Amino acid sequence: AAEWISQQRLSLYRRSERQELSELVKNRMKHLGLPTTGYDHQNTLSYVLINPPPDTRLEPSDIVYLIRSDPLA
Amino acid sequence: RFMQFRAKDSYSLALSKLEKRERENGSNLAFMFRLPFAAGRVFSISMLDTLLYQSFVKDYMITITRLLLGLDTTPGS
Amino acid sequence: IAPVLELAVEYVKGYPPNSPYIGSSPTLCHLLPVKAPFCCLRLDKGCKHNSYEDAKAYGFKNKLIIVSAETAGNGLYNFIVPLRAYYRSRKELNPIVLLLDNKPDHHFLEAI
Ligand SMILES: [K+]
Ligand SMILES: [Zn+2]
Repeated sequence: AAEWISQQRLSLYRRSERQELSELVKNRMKHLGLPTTGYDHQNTLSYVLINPPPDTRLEPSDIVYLIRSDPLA
Repeated sequence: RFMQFRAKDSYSLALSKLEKRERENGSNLAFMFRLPFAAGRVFSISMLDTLLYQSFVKDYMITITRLLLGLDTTPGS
Repeated sequence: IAPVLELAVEYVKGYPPNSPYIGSSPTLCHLLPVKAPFCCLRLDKGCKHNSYEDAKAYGFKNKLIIVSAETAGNGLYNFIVPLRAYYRSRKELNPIVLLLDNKPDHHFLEAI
């Protein structure tokens, strides 16, 4: 069994911090009873353009703040 | 010096004179000749601060200390 | 002396299941075949599996190690890990008694 535990030793030594955090979360989930799956990072940058010029070009993933008129009046 | 205090003991109080003599010469390890420390009964976390300041010159010192304590496990060590 | 040459209950061995914190180096340790229930980790009270209430009723074969700490956390885990490492002799395993002031939380007990 020396070869198997050596394999596990190198694998656990080569594992990163992201794997450590993921395994901690999954261990907590399986201890409380929730399924480990579903836990399956955000390479995104966002900012707010207040009143851009009327010539501004629209990009995907954009969200426009609106003042929508009163539906009741 | 207070870990195992034998007040009625000549040797334990001559160690005080030895420690004073060492401290006169600017020695940082003045506590070293106390019997509890020499026998391994007591340590202070101030050695960890000394280790941290040593790592400014000896970057390998923290890793060596952790390897001796088994805190970090590199295969083949 | 030979001259040096210039050239050349049974316990399982494995890593602890629940590492208590991120960065804890995984060490191959002597482990119980099945995790001990939280009741069996207590010297004070008796349980379904054991009615012993002090260390003499346990009848340890090796001399004990007593840790007098205030609270049990990751520090006590880092204390226990070297004493149960796989290269330490199993025949010379010293029972560890944590003399705590506060009742240990479930995280430390699950870790140990
Ligand atoms: K008991
Ligand atoms: Zn029990």
